[PDB]
Amino acid sequence: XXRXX
Amino acid sequence: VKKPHRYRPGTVALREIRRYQKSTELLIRKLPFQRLVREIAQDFKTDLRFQSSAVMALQEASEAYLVALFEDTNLCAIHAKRVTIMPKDIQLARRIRGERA
Amino acid sequence: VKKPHRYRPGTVALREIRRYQKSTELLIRKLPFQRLVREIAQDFKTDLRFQSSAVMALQEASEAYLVALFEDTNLCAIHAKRVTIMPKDIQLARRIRGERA
Amino acid sequence: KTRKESYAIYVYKVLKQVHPDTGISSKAMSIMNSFVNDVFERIAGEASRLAHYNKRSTITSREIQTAVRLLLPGELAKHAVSEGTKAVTKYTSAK
Amino acid sequence: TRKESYAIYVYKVLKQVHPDTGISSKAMSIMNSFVNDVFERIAGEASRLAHYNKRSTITSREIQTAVRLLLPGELAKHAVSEGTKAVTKYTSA
Amino acid sequence: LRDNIQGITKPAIRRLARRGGVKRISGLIYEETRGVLKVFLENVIRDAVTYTEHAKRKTVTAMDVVYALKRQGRTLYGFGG
Amino acid sequence: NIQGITKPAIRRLARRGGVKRISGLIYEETRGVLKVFLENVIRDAVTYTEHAKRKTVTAMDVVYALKRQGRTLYGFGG
Amino acid sequence: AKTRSSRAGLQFPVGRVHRLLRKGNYAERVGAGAPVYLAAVLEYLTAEILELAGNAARDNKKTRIIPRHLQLAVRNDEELNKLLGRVTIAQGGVLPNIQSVLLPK
Amino acid sequence: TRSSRAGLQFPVGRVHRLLRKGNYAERVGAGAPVYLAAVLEYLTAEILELAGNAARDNKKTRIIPRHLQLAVRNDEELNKLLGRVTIAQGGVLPNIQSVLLPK
Repeated sequence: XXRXX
Repeated sequence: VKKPHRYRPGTVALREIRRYQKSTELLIRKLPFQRLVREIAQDFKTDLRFQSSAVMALQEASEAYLVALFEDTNLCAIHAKRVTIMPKDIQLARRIRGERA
Repeated sequence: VKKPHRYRPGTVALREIRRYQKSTELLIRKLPFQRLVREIAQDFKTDLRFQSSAVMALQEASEAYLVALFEDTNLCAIHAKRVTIMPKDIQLARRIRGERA
Repeated sequence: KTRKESYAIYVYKVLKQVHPDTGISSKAMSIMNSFVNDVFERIAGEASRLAHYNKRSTITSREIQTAVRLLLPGELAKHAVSEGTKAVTKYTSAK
Repeated sequence: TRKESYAIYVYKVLKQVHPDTGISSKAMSIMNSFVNDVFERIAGEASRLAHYNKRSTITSREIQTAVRLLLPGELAKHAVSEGTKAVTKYTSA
Repeated sequence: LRDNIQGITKPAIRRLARRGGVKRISGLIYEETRGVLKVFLENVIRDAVTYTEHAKRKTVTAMDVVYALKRQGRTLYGFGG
Repeated sequence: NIQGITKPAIRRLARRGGVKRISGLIYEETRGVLKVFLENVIRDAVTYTEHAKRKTVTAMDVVYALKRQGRTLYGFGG
Repeated sequence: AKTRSSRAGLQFPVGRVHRLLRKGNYAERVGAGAPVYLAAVLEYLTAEILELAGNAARDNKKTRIIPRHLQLAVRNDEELNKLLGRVTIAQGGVLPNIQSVLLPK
Repeated sequence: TRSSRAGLQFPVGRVHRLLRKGNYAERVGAGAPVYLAAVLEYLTAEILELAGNAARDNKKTRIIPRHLQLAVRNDEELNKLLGRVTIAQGGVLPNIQSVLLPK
């Protein structure tokens, strides 16, 4: 899903 | 007491296949496709202008891609011992092509 | 009286699928593939030498390509309501990929 | 003995950044180096094509940014652009 | 302003192949695009070949190898023959 | 602009299928084809608008579309390039 | 020599591909397909080695040949 | 003869090809024979496509080559169709073919 | 150095040299190498984060090509990026079609 950094 | 001249199902389909493989004019209507192109582009940048040539290029590319996809789809439908193309056929064509994951 | 433990057909096939999707070693024996590569090359140029890494790279690329082809072939066979892959499945996969004309 | 260059040390530094207690094998390091070279070539070639299309003789950070936005998918492109802009600003801050 | 193209050269080739045959503007544009595309392909492959061999110059040998890689069998053979003959004629003159 | 994907009517998809050599078309094919077309146009116009923005233009030129298609591996002849 | 690609080896490749049941004729078809693929890749590799005026085909030649066909390979000094 | 094409006996521009090779960022230096070779190859391919396109135009009793004829020429030729396998020709259309199973019996 | 001046681990100097010698354009801007090095470092960091995750799931402290393949193919975006790439000694993701499973 959406990445952290 | 007369009956009209109804062609057997599949005859006019073949006539249309011949007619549309013989010709080259674009099959999608121009204004609806232009409106679709602008609507899709509205999600990437607002107040965009399109050269008429740009919309025509997009239409040619899209129609060619769809025709090739339908050729592959027909090949898969025939592979399944069918004559009718079904959404599963399009999905298999795209999956093998590498487009769909 | 006595009876062997023969697994129902299709079970060892699943066990092998699991075993070979879990591993990474090359599935073609090195030496026969190396001989095949040398024979194919000798058509294009005579008295050719091959770096060991060159043959290894050829084997890796070939095995990866064949595995992807068999994945598409299996998808094609399943599309035909079958479970066995048959040469027409490979032919359809290659035709849709764009490899075979 | 020829002096061959690679990204091994920088890949290792990034790895120790993200996974301090984790090593990497020679084969995996070679794969990572190949990946870095491939991405470098893709982005640089797309930037060169962008500069040529615009009749521009210089590859600037803007060309790299647009090449990245073209090549990488959505979230990857977003985060790569963020990191690139961060690095460029931090660079221009110092001299 | 000046928009360069391959229109005149493709027309010369056409009249040398089919002297009584014309070409439409759209077909002209398609042929020009095709020439540009093949130019880009061959030139890019030659550039890659020069880079791979740590070579700074694109010679006729690089173009020949790029043609051999890019084109299929018979097309590659005939293109190589034409290129070598043209280079030989150029060197003689 | 709202609900313009339905502007790709059923007969238009029928014509495209016929040019593809299709004799019989399932009823569900039209919506699937519309979805596929939307995905393709999204992928192309994204790159076209990226090229337009890089050139600092408000107008998407045919050459931007041609570059986008060439990038995706669908080189198009007849519109420059 | 092409028969050196044995039936069990193609079985293993099919299994790694997720194939449960394999027809009898799949083996000859697979041998033909592999032969075509190797022909293309080795032709490009040998072209690269000839252009470099070398009698040895290096892994880099194979990697470049694969990259040409859109089959980039990692792990051999790409 | 002044023009480099005349020296090479070509219809394509050797000078223009050389200039493009130089202003294309392909390499630091460009050999003297590379433009001649590339111009010859481009001329050969153009003639090869135009021969078949003109044949197709003649088959249609048409004096002028239109994109349809170029498409027919490219797609009916195995090698050329392989060269332009991933190319779309605007207004090209498709090769007329219908799968056998779809025909009546 | 210039990497430290930009807070990067990857070499801005080497990237600048490769951009200049790669025949990409006549001149290379000052921020282009920094931007490109930042992007490359970010992508390697992402790949390595996922690969180390996979190695931990396998109870291994060293990343091997199998872990790189797992990280790339499991992740949608990386797999799309490396779509036409084959990773040596990577294998494939365990995947068996539903119809093939026993009933």
